[PDB]
Amino acid sequence: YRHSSQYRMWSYTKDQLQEKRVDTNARAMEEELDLVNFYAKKVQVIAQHLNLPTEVVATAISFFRRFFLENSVMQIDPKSIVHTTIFLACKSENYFISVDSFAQKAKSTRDSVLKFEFKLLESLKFSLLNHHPYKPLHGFFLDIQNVLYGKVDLNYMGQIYDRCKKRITAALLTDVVYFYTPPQITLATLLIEDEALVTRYLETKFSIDSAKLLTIIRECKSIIE
Amino acid sequence: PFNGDREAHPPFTLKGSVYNDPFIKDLEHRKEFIASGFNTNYAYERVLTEAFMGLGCVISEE
Amino acid sequence: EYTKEKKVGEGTYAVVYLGCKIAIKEIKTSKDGLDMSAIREVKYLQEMQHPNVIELIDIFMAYDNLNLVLEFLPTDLEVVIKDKSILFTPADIKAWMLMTLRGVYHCHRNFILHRDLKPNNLLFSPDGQIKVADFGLARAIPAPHEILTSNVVTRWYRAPELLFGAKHYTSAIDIWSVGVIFAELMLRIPYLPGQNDVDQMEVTFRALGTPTDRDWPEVSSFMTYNKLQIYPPPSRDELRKRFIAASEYALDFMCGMLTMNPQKRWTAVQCLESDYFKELPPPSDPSSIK
Ligand SMILES: Nc1ncnc2c1ncn2[C@@H]1O[C@H](COP(=O)(O)OP(=O)(O)O)[C@@H](O)[C@H]1O
Repeated sequence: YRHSSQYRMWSYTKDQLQEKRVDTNARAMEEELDLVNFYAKKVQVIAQHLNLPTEVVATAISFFRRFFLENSVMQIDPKSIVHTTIFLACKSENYFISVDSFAQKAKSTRDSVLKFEFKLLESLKFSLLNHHPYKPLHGFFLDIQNVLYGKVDLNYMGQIYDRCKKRITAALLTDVVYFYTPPQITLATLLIEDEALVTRYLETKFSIDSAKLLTIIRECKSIIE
Repeated sequence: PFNGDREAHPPFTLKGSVYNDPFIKDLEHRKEFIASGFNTNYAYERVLTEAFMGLGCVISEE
Repeated sequence: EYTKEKKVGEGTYAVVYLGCKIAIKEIKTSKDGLDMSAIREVKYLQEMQHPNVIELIDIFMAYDNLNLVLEFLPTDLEVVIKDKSILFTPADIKAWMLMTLRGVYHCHRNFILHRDLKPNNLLFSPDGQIKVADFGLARAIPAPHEILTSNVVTRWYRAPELLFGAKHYTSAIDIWSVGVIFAELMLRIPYLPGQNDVDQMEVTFRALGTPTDRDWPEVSSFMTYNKLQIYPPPSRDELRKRFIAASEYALDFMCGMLTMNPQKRWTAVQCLESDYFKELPPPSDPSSIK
């Protein structure tokens, strides 16, 4: 993971991330953060409106938020970035929409999706592949059943795949992916049902100590709440 | 001595004959899915090792 | 870096520069704004670090174009096509195969396809370590329900499932290519040529065999297997004739690498330990290459 692009230059801490917020507000002050969260909710609902998978919605949210970490909302207006990020996200991991077919499905006239494209990749500094918690969902959908056999796969296929997915979309709306690795965010959002699942998972798994990982998941839950 | 790959081995375990996944185990029963070389353990080895990538901390960031 | 000298490449898609130890690759931006095969080739070559896949020092933005960096020295294709038989089957056939499979396994364990493998894609270095580069039609290994493309790799280095038309394949199509790199290296000839048509299927059937129902199953689900008839697969009389410059353990992992079965095709985790490098002699990276 340390060789990946998300770790070596866009994974932060709380002091480093708050320093990043105050330097992009100092080179360009509290209304910007809930403004970009509101427009992130806007780009989330218009990306879900036009029948996209959950992978490309997550990359669009991450591209929009990573664009506005390096630039503020006044010298680049956020009402025009929200149509470009869906275009670079669908052209990123091969969605394959065309430009005119994307323009007729949106409120764009082919010019408003392409002028804020070079500078979005410049401010993004070309970290165009992102790791997302949905493959840790499909991994810990299976590693629960391998190590445990007592109470499995009745409620865990009843009400987990339809709930933790929406909780991680709400997590990507918040500021958690710059803090912890996507398996840690996955195990944080799996702690909604912590009656017998997560504690019995991490105690019997045990090179990696358990209690440090429980404290990491617990402070990630303190972040997400 | 020598090593073929210098550092390329993870130590975790896997057991593909246990799971009841409703997205790949039903997907492999079709005709054209098998014909492109798809089997269940390759997808599970792809996704379970991705589920364990990066169990570090925020202390290892400075 | 902001350093340039004389140009390489007559292709209209990209003309690569040179300078410093590096080579600036420029994608001409001036339909769509940015092509698929520019972000598609920076987004996976950014995140790999290995001594067998080249890396980016800087990806600094031009006025209209996109700049990358590359490697100085020429490639494996000019090594094979023009020499006076320097390459010898004791040691020179083993080290380059070992390093190319190391690069292919580093691509595979990042779950990135890299479906463009040629001797003009495999390039050497001043210390002679062969590299894996030019990720122009690469793709991450997606969800299993996602439809991929078809014609993604070149004609002479094409997996037979891509001949048959496999829409959503696995990452075993790039072990067939490096097995053809093995045979092209130990035969010093372009292996399996086609006449710019569907004739690659007939020459692959003539060389390694029309797959039968008993062995690679579900090959008749492509609407192409009924067009032709069966051909005999080669027996082990190929050990002397047409492959006389080879060892005993080279044909074992060559035949395991040129399996037309993609499920039973040997992945790189069982090609780096396929007891062929364990046989004497040990390889060594000083090779007489100009
Ligand atoms: N690092 C390099 N050093 C020297 N020449 C290079 C280098 N990289 C590319 N070239 C040249 O650039 C061209 C590759 O461009 P391209 O057509 O896109 O590759 P491909 O045929 O695999 O699709 C080749 O002619 C190659 O000789």
